[PDB]
Amino acid sequence: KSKNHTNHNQNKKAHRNGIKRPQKHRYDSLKYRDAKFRRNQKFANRGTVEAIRQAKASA
Amino acid sequence: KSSPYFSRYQTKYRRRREGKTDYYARKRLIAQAKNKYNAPKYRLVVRFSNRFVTCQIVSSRVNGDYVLAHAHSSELPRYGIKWGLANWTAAYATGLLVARRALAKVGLADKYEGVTEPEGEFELTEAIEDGPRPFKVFLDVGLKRTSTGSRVFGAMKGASDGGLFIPHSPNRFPGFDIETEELDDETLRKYIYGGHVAEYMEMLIDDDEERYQKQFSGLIADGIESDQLEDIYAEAYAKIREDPSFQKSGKDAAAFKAESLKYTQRKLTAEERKERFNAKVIEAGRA
Amino acid sequence: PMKELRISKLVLNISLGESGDRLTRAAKVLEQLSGQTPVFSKARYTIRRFGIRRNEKIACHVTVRGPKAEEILERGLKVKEYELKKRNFSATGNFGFGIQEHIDLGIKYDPSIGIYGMDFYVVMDRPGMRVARRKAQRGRVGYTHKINAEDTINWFKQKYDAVVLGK
Amino acid sequence: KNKPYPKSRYNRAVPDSKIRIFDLGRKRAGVDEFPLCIHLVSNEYEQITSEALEAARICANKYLVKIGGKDSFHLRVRAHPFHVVRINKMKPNGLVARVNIGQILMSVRTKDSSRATAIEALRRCQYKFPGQQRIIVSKKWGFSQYARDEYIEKRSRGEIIPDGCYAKFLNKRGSLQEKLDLFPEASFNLA
Amino acid sequence: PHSYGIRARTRYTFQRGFREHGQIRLSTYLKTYKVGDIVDIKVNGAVQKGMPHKYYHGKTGVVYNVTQSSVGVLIYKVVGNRYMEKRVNVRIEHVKHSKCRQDFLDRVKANEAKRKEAKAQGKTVQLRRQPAPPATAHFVSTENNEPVTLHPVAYDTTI
RNA sequence: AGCGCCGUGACGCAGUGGAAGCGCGCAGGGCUCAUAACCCUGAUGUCCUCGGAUCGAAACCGAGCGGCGCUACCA
RNA sequence: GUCUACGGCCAUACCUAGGCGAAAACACCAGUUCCCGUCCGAUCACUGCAGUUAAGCGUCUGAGGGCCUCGUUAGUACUAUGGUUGGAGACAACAUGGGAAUCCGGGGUGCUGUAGGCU
RNA sequence: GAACAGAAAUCUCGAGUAGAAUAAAAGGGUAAAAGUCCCCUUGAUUUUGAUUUUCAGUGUGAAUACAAACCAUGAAAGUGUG
RNA sequence: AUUUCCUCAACCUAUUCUCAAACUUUAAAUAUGUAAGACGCCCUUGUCGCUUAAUUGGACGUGGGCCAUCGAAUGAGAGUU
RNA sequence: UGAAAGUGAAUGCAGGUGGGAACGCCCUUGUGGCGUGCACCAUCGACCGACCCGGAAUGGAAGGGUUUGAGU
Repeated sequence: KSKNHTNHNQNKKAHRNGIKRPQKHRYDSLKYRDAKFRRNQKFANRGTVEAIRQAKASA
Repeated sequence: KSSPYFSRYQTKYRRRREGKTDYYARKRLIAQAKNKYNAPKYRLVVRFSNRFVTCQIVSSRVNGDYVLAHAHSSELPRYGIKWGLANWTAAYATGLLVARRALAKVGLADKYEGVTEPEGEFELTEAIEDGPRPFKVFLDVGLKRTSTGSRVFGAMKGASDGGLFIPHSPNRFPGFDIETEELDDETLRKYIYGGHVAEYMEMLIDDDEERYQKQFSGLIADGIESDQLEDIYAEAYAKIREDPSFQKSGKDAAAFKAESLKYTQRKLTAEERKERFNAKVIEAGRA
Repeated sequence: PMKELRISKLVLNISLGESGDRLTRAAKVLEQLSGQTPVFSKARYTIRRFGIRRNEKIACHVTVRGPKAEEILERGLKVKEYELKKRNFSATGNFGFGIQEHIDLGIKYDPSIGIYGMDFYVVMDRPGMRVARRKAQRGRVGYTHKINAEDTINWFKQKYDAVVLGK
Repeated sequence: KNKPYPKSRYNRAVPDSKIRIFDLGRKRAGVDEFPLCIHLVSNEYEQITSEALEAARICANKYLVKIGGKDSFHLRVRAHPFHVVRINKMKPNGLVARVNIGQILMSVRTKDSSRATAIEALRRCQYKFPGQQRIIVSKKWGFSQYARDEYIEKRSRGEIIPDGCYAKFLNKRGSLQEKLDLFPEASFNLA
Repeated sequence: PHSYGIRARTRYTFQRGFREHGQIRLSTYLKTYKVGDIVDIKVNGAVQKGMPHKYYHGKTGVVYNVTQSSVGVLIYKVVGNRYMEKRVNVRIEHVKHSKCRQDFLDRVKANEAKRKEAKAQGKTVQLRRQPAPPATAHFVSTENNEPVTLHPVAYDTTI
C-alpha cells in the first residue's frame, strides 16, 4: 500500500549537516523598503557622498 | 441578572460606559502613520454644555491626552461677549481665541494671520509661498450630530479664521441650501456676527411681549438689537486678536483648602465595621 | 418638587381591525383626528392564516404630544365612560385603553362614513428621562425616580377625576 | 483506551441506556436519620457496562427489600454510562461507564444497627461487577460531607437545619438579616 | 483529509481572551516602531487585515520596514536543513515591543554607570553576570526554634 | 445475519401536527310478509405497546414484539 | 483641599437597596423665529436663567451578587527522565526533577496630568 | 400593558454581554459595529515592484503591506485595489 | 359560574449524583521564539526631492570622548561554492 | 538588448559603503592602533538596450520612473 508518509528520519537528515543559518550582511537591499523611502534615501546618500568628498578635497 | 451572567459580563471602557468618548471615531482621529514616527496629531476638541462652550487643542500620547491650548466660553465676558455664552459667535470667538493661543505657543502668531475681518467666506488657511506650513488641526465633535449648522463647524470656522489650517468643506455651514451646492455668504456672515439672534429679536419684539420678556433675559436689562451685537462682536474679535493670552488668577487654596474636606463622607475602618455588625446583632436580639 | 406625572406620549394604533384596502381611509381618519402624518406601520412576518400582505402598510399609529394630548385623552375617556380596569395599568407606569364603536367620539358620520376604532396607549414620565433618551452621556433613571401602577392610579384619580374598575 | 465517545450532534443514533432508576428506597430521608454510610469503591480502572450496573442494582434492591424493609435504605448508583462502545456489524453498539481510582459505584446510608447487612448487600453484589472492588465504612455522616462528630457538635449550636434529604448549613457570607431569619437557633456569638 | 487553509487549526490561536473582546486599546496605535526594533508577533482576532500566518504567532523578529499602518518584521524559519528569511508585513495591532530589549537597555545603562563610577574612583569594574553561586555557610539558631521530631503517619482512610 | 416497510373499528383500505375517513360485518325502525336488493340510520379504531421533544401526536423522534421483503456475486 | 474642562489602564471601575452632597460646574429644565430633522422640537439645533436638587452625577452604608488579590486545598492532581521494579494485565510504588485547577477562608471595592473656579 | 380575542396581529414601557444577525459548511471576529435602516457612489479602475500560504521557497489559486495616477465617500481625521 | 381542591403538566429558587475528540472560566510538565554590546555607549556637525507647524523627525553619515569581567556557563575552528 | 524596425555601454581614480589577502608606519607586547587596499560577497549609485511616461510630415535630443535584460 502506497501513501507511506513518515517523519522518523527527516529530523536526523536535517541535523546531519545541521540547521544552517543564513549569512548576515551589513547592508540589505532597499527593494524590500518603501518606494518613497528608497527614492529619498538615494538623494540623501548622494548629497552625503558629495559633502564628504568636498570635505576631503577642500580640507 | 444571575450570578453566572454577572461573572461572564464584560464591561465596556470607562468613558464608553459614561457615554463621553466615541472610541471608533477616536481611533481614526488619533492614528499617525508609522512612517511619520512621533509626529503628533492635534485635535480641535469642541464640546457644548447647557451654558458654556469649551474649545481646546489636544495631542494624544500613550499615557493620556495632552492639551496644547484651551479656550472656554466663560472668558469672552472679559472681551465683551457677556450674555448668551453658547451662541454662534461664542463658539466662533472661543475657536478664534484657542487658535491664537496655539499659534502663539507654536510661534506662528505674528506670521500666520487668518481673517481679521470675517465676512462669511469659505476660506482655507493657505500656506506661505516660501515658509512654514500652517498648523494643522483636525476637528473633534464627540457625539454631537453633524447637521448643517451644528455649531461644531462654527467653532471650526472660528479656529480656521484664527490662522489654524482646519481641512473642511462649506457643506455644514449655517446657510448652504443644498440644491445647487452653493454657500450663502450673507447667512454665514449673519451667523458669525450673531444676526440670527437679531432676527429672533425682531420677530419677538411684538409677537408675544411676555415671551420676549421671559426668554432672552439678562441681556434685556442691558442691551438691545442693533446697538451692540454686530458691533461688540467685531470689537471683541479685534480685542481677542490684540491680546489672546491666558492668565492665572489669585484665587488660590487659602480658606477654601480647609472649607472643602469637611463635607466629604469618610470611610469607616474594619474595626468600625465589626463594631457595627455586633451592634446590629445586639439590636436584633436574635442571638 | 418636580416629580409630578404629566402626559408624555400617546400612541393611537388601529383598534377597529386591519387597514387592508381601507388603509388610505384609515390614514385620513388618523390625519384628521391628530393633525399629523399617520406614518404607516410595517409588517414583520407574513401570516399564513390571517393573509396579511408582506412589506405592506397594515397599521398606522400617531402621537398627539402637546396640549392636544389632553384633548384627545378627554375624547377617548368620554366614550370609555371614564372607567378603566386595574389591569389596564402596567407595572412600568403606562396605561392604555382600546375602544370599539366609539359613539361619543367626534368623527363624521353618514351612509358608510361613521364610527371607527383607535386604541390609545399613554406613557407618562416627566422628570429626568432625557438622561436615558439622549445621544449624549446616558444613564439609568433611579429606582425612586420611577413610575409604578399605584402612581398611575393616583394620577388618573387626580386628573380625569373618575374611578378605576378594580376587577 | 479510546477517547470518550458520548452521544452528541456528531454521534446521534445510539442505543438506549439500560439503567433508568438510580435511587432506590427511602429517597426522602433526613440528615438526622441514617447516621451510617457504606460505599462500594473501585480499586482499579474499569469499563463497567450498563448491563452490569442494572444487574447489580436489581440484585441489591431485591436483597435489601426483605432484610430491613423498603423504608430503611437509600441505595444510590454513583456510576452513569456515558461512553459509547462501537462494534462492526456481524456504529454504536452499547453504553458503558468509565470508573477511575477510588470511585464509588453504590452507596447505602442506614442506621448503626443495619451496618452488617449494609456491608453484606454490597458484598453480595460485588460478584456482578468486573474487576475488583472494596467496601468502605464512610467516616462522614450519611451523604453529608461533614464528619459525624463535627456535624453533631455544630448541630448542638444550631448551625444546621434539615431540608428534605439533605440540609442547609451556616456559611460566612450572605445578608445578616436573611441569615438571622433563616437560622433562629443559631447563636451568633460576637467573638 | 488535511486542509491547507490560511487560518486552518486556528480555533484557539486567534481567539480573544475571556472578557477581553470588543474594543481594542488605542495605545497600540500610539506605540512607535523603528527599523531594528525587536518586536513580538501576537495575532489579534478582531483585526483581519494585515493578519500574519499562524506560524508567526508568538514569534519574535526585527523590524526592517515601516509603512503607514503596518510594519515589516524579519523572521527566521526552519525549512529543513537551513533557516530561511521571512519578511512579514504585519499591522501594528498584532505587533508589540519585546520587554527583553528594555531589560537589555537597562543592563547596558547600569553597566555604563558602574564603569563611569569605577573610572572616577579608580576601582574595579566587576560588571559581568554570574550564575547561581553555591550557598555560603550560615548560623541557623535553635533558640525559640526547637526542632520538631517527625514520624511517618499511619494509613487511615478519610472517606 | 444486516437494510427497508408496515402494524388503524370485529374485518379491510386510506390517513398531511390544531385531530380520525370510507366500505364490509352487527343491530334495529320503514315498503312489502322476512330476509336478498333496499330506504332511514345508529353504534363500534388502547391509532401495535411504552417513553420523550412540541402549548398539543396516529403523523416527529427512540426502545420492544409480530408480519414480511431486499443484499445475498470473482476464485 | 473640593470641583470643572479634556485621556490612559479597561469591573479592586459592573449590577442592586438605602444615608448625604456648602459654593461652583454639570444636569434636568423654560419656547420653536432662525440652521436642521423627524408621524411626533421625545432624540435632534437654537435665544435664555424664572425653578429644582429631584433624577443623572459624586460619595458612603450591605459578615450584598460579581470582580481583584493572598493563603489553605497541596506539592495533592498531573508530568520530563530510570530500572532485567512489582503486577497476567489494568495500573501502582520508588528514584532524579518540574508542578496545577475547582472549592473554601482572609483582605479590598479604582489609580492616574495640564489649565482654571469655590468662605 | 391596549383594544383585541389567543395573536402579543400591530402598537408600547422596562430587563436584556449579544444567548440575534453577519448569502451559502464549520471555526474565529464584530454592539454609538463588522448587525438593521438611510444617503451618495462604482477602490469589483490602470500600472510597477516587495511579501505570506501551499512550496522545490517552481507553477496555479488565494492573500498582505506599499508606490505612481484617477476617483468615491465623509465636515474631517481617514477609509476603499471587491 | 373569568370563586376553591389536589395530584396533570409547566416555570422559578436553593440543592444534589454523574460526563464531553469535535465544551470551557482556569491551566501545567515536556517542547518552542527572541536577546546576552565591538554592526556596542554619549556630545558636535553634514545630506535629502521623504516627513514635520517647525532642523521637526526617520535613514545614511562624519569628528571627538567611553578599548582594564568586550559584558551568563560550557564546548568547539568556521563558512561558501 | 528587443518579436522587430532599430538603438547600442566613463559625471567621478571606470564611482561610494562594509568585511576583506598582502604590504608599510607607529605603538610597546595585547585577540595590537593608522594608511592603502588584490580576489570575493553584500549594498548604494552611474552608463547601454527594452517597457511605461511627461511631450518638452520627418528625428527622438535634454527631463524622468514604482520596472525589465542571459549587459558595461
